[PDB]
Amino acid sequence: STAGKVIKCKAAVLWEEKKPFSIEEVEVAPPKAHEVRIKMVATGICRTDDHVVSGTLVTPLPVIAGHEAAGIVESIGEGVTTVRPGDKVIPLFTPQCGKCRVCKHPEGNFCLKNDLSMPRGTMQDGTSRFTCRGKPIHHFLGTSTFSQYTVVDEISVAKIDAASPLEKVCLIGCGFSTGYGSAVKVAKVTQGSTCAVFGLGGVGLSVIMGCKAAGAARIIGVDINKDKFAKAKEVGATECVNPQDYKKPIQEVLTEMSNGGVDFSFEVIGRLDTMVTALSCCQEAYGVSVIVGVPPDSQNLSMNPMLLLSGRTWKGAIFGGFKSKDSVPKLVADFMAKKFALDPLITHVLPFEKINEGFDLLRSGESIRTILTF
Amino acid sequence: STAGKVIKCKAAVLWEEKKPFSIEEVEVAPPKAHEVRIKMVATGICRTDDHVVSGTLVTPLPVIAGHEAAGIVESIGEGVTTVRPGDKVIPLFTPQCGKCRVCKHPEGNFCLKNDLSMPRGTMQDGTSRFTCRGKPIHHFLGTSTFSQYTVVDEISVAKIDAASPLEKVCLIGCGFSTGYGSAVKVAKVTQGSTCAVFGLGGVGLSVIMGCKAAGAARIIGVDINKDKFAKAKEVGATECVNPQDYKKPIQEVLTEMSNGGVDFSFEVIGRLDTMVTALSCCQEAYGVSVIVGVPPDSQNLSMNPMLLLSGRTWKGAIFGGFKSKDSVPKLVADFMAKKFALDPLITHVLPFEKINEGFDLLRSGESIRTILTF
Ligand SMILES: NC(=O)c1ccc[n+]([C@@H]2O[C@H](COP(=O)([O-])OP(=O)([O-])OC[C@H]3O[C@@H](n4cnc5c(N)[nH+]cnc54)[C@H](O)[C@@H]3O)[C@@H](O)[C@H]2O)c1
Ligand SMILES: NC(=O)c1ccc[n+]([C@@H]2O[C@H](COP(=O)([O-])OP(=O)([O-])OC[C@H]3O[C@@H](n4cnc5c(N)[nH+]cnc54)[C@H](O)[C@@H]3O)[C@@H](O)[C@H]2O)c1
Ligand SMILES: [Zn+2]
Ligand SMILES: [Zn+2]
Ligand SMILES: [Zn+2]
Ligand SMILES: [Zn+2]
Repeated sequence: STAGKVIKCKAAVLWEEKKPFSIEEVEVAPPKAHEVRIKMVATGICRTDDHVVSGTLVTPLPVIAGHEAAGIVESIGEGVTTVRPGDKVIPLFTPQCGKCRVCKHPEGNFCLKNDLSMPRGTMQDGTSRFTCRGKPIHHFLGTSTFSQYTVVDEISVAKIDAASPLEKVCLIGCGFSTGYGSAVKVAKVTQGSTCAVFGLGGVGLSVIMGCKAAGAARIIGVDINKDKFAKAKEVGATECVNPQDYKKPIQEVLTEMSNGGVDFSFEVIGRLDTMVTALSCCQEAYGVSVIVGVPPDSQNLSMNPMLLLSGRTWKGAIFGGFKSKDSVPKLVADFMAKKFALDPLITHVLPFEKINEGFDLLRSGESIRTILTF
Repeated sequence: STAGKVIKCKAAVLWEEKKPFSIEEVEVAPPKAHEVRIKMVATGICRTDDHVVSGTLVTPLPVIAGHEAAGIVESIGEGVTTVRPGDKVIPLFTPQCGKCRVCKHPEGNFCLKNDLSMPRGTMQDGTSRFTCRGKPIHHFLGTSTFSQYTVVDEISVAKIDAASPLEKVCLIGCGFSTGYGSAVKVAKVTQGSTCAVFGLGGVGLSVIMGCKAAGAARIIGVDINKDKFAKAKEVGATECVNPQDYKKPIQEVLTEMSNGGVDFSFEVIGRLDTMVTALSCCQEAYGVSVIVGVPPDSQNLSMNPMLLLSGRTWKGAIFGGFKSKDSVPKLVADFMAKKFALDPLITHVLPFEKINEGFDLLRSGESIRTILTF
């Protein structure tokens, strides 16, 4: 009975940077051609959502953020062929249009239809499906999952297993897949290798999971918050180091510990300095460093290109290098077959109405992932 | 006989930066254990040798430079097993000790015994075999080929085909192998791809050769000296562009030409700005950029890490990624079997006594490789 009609529902609207979200009524338009309207079931709080609040990641405001989620299709627009009403789905913050040069490339995943490189905060057609207080509200990464209902382009949604536990598999929509893929797909961690992981939040823990799945012999976790170390060891870290404990720069410490540099390093924080440190700590001739963290808007790092000339490889990726629509359903199926665990990432559960408390938990350092239930 | 005796011979000594080489008599000590004394036959002038002169590459002075060469073994020290008097050899400016973690790694070539990272200007034992006017003279990269005779460590020499033309295959000691391997081994250029090569000197031409051998469909040469374009097209460039001809930055031009960025780019100059440009012009999701040029001493570049986060790979390499002692004899065998050409790189052939004139031809833009013959 809601098909083709505007839905009034609650969402978490961000009117201004550095302010709490406002939980209030919004109007959600019905889906246009090749659009899908989704009743959200669960959404995670990723640090990237906090970057919108802090102005680390610039996107137009006011906005409905959220990009790590799962829900159930309420209705489909004309021409949709890949999902149906009642299907469980994960919104894809990295689309997979299937048609652009990146989607056609065997190793590309950062589809040209993304809204991350130069955010406009719209649907693919350049418009918004959201109104609040009579004012248009921006989308975020084509997903806008901090709402009881959202509308996404068909290229930004994947159908998943009907028996999936949505309160767990929402993490496949960002943090798990990103970290795990950064290890297994992007870095291609090898059996017996030594890895260093900078940042032990939900994404860095997922990197550790992937490095352990790939057979690394040593996985060194690096965080300035020693409270993060116990869970990092639970999921595979062999040792953890806090840069604040040492007189020398941590790249020197890690080089010493690894008898000349690590095989694979990962920056999973979002700081320019730790991007350079993570590069430096990998072995100069054959090391690989992967940037995963989101940098502060418009800022440049400084580095000595001799770090690369000796043989290092430096790369980054979005969403763990996974082609999103192909990969998300497979990841869910693998989760259902117990090929990896998600519970270690989930430290807190809250109702959606307590979103601000969920952000407080992230900012205090206490949580990994809080899962919000609608 | 000269074996076991000091040899007095002619060499080109660099007494201070930014001055001509001094062509004069030096004394060359006999080889100690695990050392090899070589009568030089031909040596190329590589831009890296000019970097010593210009202070772009810091190494202890006074020095006998030269690292791209070929000669004939005059004598061997105790314990040498890999070459014998009379053998044709190429000195290896990147050693292959066979024992270090890099040598044992399948993809590493920048052996830890190298003298490039932290140049000492000596033999492996920390001493010099050269004196001039009563003063000790430094080695360069364990090779020092601007001399009628040199002494190298065994790990810094490879035996090559006895029928090799040394006046050509000396280029396998640096510029050919570096450029060719940077394409075929480090970048792993693919069939049908689009490449951009920044800098069309001897090394950049060799990159083009490798890109063509790997089956690239398009190879765009980039140089500010349009006189370099004809030879670049002869060896495989499909297009050449001069940044000075355009109102827009050349990364934008190249991105437009390639309908969204190139598959592979190469920086083969040694400038910070062109390293960043070359990275930027590769496709943001799956492009690869390789730094080959030697940067100016102690200078850092500035870049936006979103260039990497989207999916680019940035790497550099010494000597085309080739394990030097394994690879050099095979490259020479391949040359003998007509698998690649060296003549396109050779624009001038001068007696050794004309070393300064050879450097002037490089600096003026007029040469690719000058081969000096002893
Ligand atoms: N590339 C992608 O597709 C992608 C996906 C998801 C998240 N991200 C980014 O990845 C980063 C991590 O996200 P998350 O795991 O949700 O965040 P998080 O939970 O905030 O974890 C970051 C961790 O970094 C630690 N940290 C902060 N500063 C330092 C320091 N100087 N040295 C060492 N550790 C430090 C911090 O204590 C925390 O445990 C953020 O920048 C996200 O925006 C990127
Ligand atoms: N990585 C290695 O193992 C390795 C080996 C050999 C050479 N090198 C370095 O590679 C670089 C090239 O050596 P080479 O081919 O002998 O030098 P080269 O013959 O001087 O060629 C350099 C080319 O760059 C061109 N150039 C200069 N400035 C610009 C600019 N702003 N934009 C575009 N083109 C420009 C110039 O006109 C010339 O044709 C040097 O920095 C060497 O030191 C590195
Ligand atoms: Zn696409
Ligand atoms: Zn995220
Ligand atoms: Zn070695
Ligand atoms: Zn050279």
